[PDB]
Amino acid sequence: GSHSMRYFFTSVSRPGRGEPRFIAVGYVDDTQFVRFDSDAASQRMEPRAPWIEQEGPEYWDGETRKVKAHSQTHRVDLGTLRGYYNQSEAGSHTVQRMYGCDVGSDWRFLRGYHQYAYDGKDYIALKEDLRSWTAADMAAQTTKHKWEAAHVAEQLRAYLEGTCVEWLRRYLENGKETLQRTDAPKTHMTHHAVSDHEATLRCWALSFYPAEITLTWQRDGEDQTQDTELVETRPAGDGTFQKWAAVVVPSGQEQRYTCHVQHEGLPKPLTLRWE
Amino acid sequence: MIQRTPKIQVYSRHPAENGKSNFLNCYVSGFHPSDIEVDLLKNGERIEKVEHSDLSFSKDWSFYLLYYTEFTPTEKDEYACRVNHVTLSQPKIVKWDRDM
Amino acid sequence: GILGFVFTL
Repeated sequence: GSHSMRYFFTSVSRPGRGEPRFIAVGYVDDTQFVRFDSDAASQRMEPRAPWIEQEGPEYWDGETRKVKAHSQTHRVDLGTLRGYYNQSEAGSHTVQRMYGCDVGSDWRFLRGYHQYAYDGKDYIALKEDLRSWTAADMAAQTTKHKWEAAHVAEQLRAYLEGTCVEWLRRYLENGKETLQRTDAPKTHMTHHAVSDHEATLRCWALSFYPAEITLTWQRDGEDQTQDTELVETRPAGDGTFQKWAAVVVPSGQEQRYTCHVQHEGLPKPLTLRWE
Repeated sequence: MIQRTPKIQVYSRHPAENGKSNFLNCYVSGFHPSDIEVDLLKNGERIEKVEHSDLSFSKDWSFYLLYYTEFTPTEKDEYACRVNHVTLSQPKIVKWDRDM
Repeated sequence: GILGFVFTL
């Protein structure tokens, strides 16, 4: 089906504590495959997935050279923004940037992204047309004008529609074992009395990939949206994900409740019932 | 400026079975800014050999990290995750419950 | 693979 490649950059100023921190990570779908950390000893882009380790030194040296240029650029940006917002030299601030591409189930370019945040708020974003910018405030409108005058969107468009998707397709094929797979959730229910007249039923989805999943509880086929505790989908640490959904049920009424699990790795959506 | 409090989940990679090797995880997510302190505790004491994932963030810009360590659960050993962040007045301790 | 050109805000 559909796939994505995304890169995430975080730059954090550390006044009087030396150079800003810079962390870059890259993902294909929900699988991280590279990292760079300004504070690490290697000062190189590093593999974080087995399939990318097969790329040669030209790849690693190239990604290293380019990610260092990204780092330097963000070091500059932190100073620029401080100026734009008339902020003290003393405070720590954060620049984030994300960019990448989606391809559809045909593996052709579908969508491109390129956006920045400053101190956790949208700053500037390339619009879906890959030709125009959304500037979040007055400061960002300065950047927007500058990038319009330098024709940055055109250069980004060419990467997002071209080279980005070419990389993505290469990685999908090279890491086919890791990337073109689904791991179906292993499911189970637990039951725990909360009192003499109540029990929590918890529906578990474990060891699944990709992260996208829907866990829902029904009582007599009616969705219990407002009464379900749903935890954020969380990484197992091995490349798979976990999630649970619970309802507190009147003891004796277990048989009324069904948990429904939808996941790409499933032949059919699953229905679990206690008993 | 924006400050978002970490969500905290403490859990094992695989189902806990006493005497069987596993990983203890503490997943912190939804937070901003990125400076955060996370410890894994065994019977109240800091575990020394703790790694974490590379800082990344969600579509809404909030950060997430997985902290983890190899461990072998037993019946008696208690585990917890202890998190501090600008949004917390004191460290938040979340206990591991082997069915959560 | 990442962008091969950079630009400042």
